[PDB]
Amino acid sequence: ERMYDVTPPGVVMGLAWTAMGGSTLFVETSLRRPQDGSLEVTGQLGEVMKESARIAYTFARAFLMQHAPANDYLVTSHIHLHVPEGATPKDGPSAGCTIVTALLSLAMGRPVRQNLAMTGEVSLTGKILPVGGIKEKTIAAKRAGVTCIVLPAENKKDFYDLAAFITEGLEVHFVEHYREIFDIAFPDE
Repeated sequence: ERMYDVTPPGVVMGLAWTAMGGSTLFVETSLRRPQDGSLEVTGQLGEVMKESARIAYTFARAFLMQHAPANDYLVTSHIHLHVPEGATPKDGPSAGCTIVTALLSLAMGRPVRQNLAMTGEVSLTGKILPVGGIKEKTIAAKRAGVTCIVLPAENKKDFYDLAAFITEGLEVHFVEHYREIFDIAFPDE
């Protein structure tokens, strides 16, 4: 199956691939000090992925300054973000939306929708950009029991290049901006 059967606040399921195939990953976040905040990052992340964490971090604060200006959690807290397993090298920008979601989930004290997974690059203003490995990611999500998958709008052709027996029985959302992801990940906000 997968590392988390049920995700608590601050944990979001993302997807990855290599030449060997696709996999699921979980972005984890946590306070490292009790309540000018900071973000510490671990998980053998490559340079491009570390930058995406910085972009996601800035965007998550801006997004929270709007959706809930009274919530200074991300602006003041000292947070640690991790992507297990600890020894596996990871890179690329396709977990940006995953990281935004983990940070907002932690700052609101609200888990995301269960059996949900996502992949997509996020820009500084929250645009969702296309990524690679749609086939492998989709197959790995299915195998892990994911019932709701979130993909960049520009990966739509990639998704429907797949045979119907792969994609049927999958609730899929194609998104252009992170706000759409927020409404799917957090339906009761």
